[PDB]
Amino acid sequence: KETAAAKFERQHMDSSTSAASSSNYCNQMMKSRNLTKDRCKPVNTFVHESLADVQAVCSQKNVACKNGQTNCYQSYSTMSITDCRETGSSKYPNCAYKTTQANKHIIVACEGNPYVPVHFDASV
Ligand SMILES: [Pt+2]
Ligand SMILES: [Pt+2]
Repeated sequence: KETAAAKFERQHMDSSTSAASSSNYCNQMMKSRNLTKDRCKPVNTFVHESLADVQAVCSQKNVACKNGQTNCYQSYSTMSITDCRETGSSKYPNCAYKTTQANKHIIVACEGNPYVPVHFDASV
């Protein structure tokens, strides 16, 4: 089975580029990462940074997670993310997404050894 670490990389890591190429980015990436397969995943953030820079967040500012757990970390620096958000008119199997590009702090949940992102909590 896929590790929580490996699932975080499939869902949230796009080291290819450094930002959204067009506004078809989400429609292609949500597809290529198997996020439109069972259902249309409604909201998903891709981080356009190196694995090393996103994993280092786990040594940065310790914060509460949305669920009340305290294994969350806020990045000290802003990071290049694409927010992917299903349109109101999107219907499975033809999933449609709005692509928003931004530079923001990420909050991730970390666990295991090595201590690495397992959950994308939010961008701030
Ligand atoms: Pt800031
Ligand atoms: Pt988890």
